[PDB]
Amino acid sequence: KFIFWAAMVYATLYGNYE
Amino acid sequence: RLPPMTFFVEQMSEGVLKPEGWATMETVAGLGEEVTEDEGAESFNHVYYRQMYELAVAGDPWAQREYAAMLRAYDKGCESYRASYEEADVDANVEYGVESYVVDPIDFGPSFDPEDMYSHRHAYAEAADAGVTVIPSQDYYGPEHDDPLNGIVFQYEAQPFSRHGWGGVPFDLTVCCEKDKTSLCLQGETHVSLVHSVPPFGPRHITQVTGSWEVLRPNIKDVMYQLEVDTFKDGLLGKSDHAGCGLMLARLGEGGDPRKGPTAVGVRLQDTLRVGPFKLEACASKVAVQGPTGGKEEGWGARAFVGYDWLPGLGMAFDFIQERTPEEGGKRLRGYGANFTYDWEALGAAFGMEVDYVAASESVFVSVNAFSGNDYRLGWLLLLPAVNYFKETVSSLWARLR
Amino acid sequence: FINGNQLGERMLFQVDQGLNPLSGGIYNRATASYTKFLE
Amino acid sequence: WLLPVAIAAEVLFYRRFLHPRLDDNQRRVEREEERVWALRGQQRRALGLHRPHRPDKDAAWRLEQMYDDD
Amino acid sequence: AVKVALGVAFAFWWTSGPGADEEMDAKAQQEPDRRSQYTRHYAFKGRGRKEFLRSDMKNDANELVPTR
Ligand SMILES: [Mg+2]
Repeated sequence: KFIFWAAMVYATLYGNYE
Repeated sequence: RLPPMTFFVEQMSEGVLKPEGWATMETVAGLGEEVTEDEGAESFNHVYYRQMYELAVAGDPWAQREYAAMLRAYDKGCESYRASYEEADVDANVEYGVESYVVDPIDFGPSFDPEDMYSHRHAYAEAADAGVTVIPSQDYYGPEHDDPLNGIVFQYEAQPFSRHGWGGVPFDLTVCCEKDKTSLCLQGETHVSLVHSVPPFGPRHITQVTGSWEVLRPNIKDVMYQLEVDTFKDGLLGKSDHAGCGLMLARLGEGGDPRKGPTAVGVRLQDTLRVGPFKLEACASKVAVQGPTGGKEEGWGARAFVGYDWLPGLGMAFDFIQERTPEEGGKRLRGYGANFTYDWEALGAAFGMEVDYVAASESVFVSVNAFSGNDYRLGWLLLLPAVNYFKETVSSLWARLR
Repeated sequence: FINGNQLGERMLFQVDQGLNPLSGGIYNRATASYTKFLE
Repeated sequence: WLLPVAIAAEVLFYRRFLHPRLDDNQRRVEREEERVWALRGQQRRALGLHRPHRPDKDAAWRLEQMYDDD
Repeated sequence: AVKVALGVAFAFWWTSGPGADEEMDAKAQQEPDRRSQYTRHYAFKGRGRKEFLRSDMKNDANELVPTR
């Protein structure tokens, strides 16, 4: 919905750095 | 037996957060000479000295100079500070004799008691410092002829894995304990902060782990565990944009065992943004709690604050919950609210106005408070309730004379 | 407090007297306590 | 019945045991204060200076209610 | 004397508005109270637990000192 996929958009793009 | 899911939704959506950082030893940062405060400089120094230590161990005379100079300032500051401890101890042994210094007793407010009947129990010698702090914890209704305080809250705070004041892992812990022969209350909370990068070595990238536990015997006979992992970074959409994500797990362990019981899983996001003259701070969350026997229950929550340049004194906030109980196709239960505040000064007084809207029951709540530290001109409105009391007195005095 | 560990003595006295001939009664309630911290 | 005997015993216990003890402790406190001001005058007599100019008794009990440092 | 007479005289006219009891029913019909300030608290006993709000957390500074 909104706070499952976009709650993993931030998780994936935080994993994209570290 | 688990708390309602609105409790978790309120707990996971409470604004834009900011984690715990490194604290610096002031005599070795800015070697000898006095300093000032700035977050980026201290964060730079902490990672800079670990880097120079690694390069100095590898060889590299330019790093060895910097690390040796830091070591010199470190030794000088440490010896100065122990000299200050010796001077303070000698001054205390001069000012009092072999006597000690005694704290103030706690003030509990007025009572129908002589108010020094038990004040001699809270005046004690200091001990000065051991690392932890204690406060007493008080209940709402105490016993009649005694002091109301029953429990003790302990607080500890440290930074364990540092090399010479260049710390690693900020850490703190808080435990409330109330023990008697009938009941037992034991609450606890711990936070651990982990720093991955600071500028100019990267962007500011910090994660934080929180754990908490709840024991309350013999009322509940189950214990409560919560764990939160949440990560923040400054950026991701533009320069200096404070974004963060996080997850939360919770359980009600049956008999104390953390392997059995109902569970709660939740995730959250935060962000800030600046478009036009509008600056907004928003956060949102979704919780997927398990019921006692019913199964999945899910909820959505969101908060927003809209800062505004022009009219820089109007505060306005918006809040939303959505509830999804079983039979989800026709039980979507929404709720949203608005809040406005403003602030004036007139007639030698400071006025503040707050307007609140709940939007399910269409009610507007207005609340104005004033404060006049100059005169009693603000009391002219006091004639409003004084008339009606008279109209409720004579009408009583008529009916009491019939 | 001699380096902690207090020494000395302490005495407390309290008297409560009812003055109403009103719903409460005529009473007199007295308490005395005595503590000695001896080496 | 015995209650007036209790009242008379409480008044007698106060007037014969509690009042002189508090009076003696207070008198020791003013003698200690006079020792303080005698030492201050002796210190300023050790130099070639003037007298310390203590305040009067009204100021003494009023400052006893309204100190900032001890 | 004049002021405390004129203020009460205006209060008599302004307080004598029509109806005067339907608004009592409107105010008391919302027996749910005004919404109260949120704090983080424990689930079992409701004692407050500490918060990390950025507008408060950005003012905080700590340091490290040697122990005795
Ligand atoms: Mg407690």
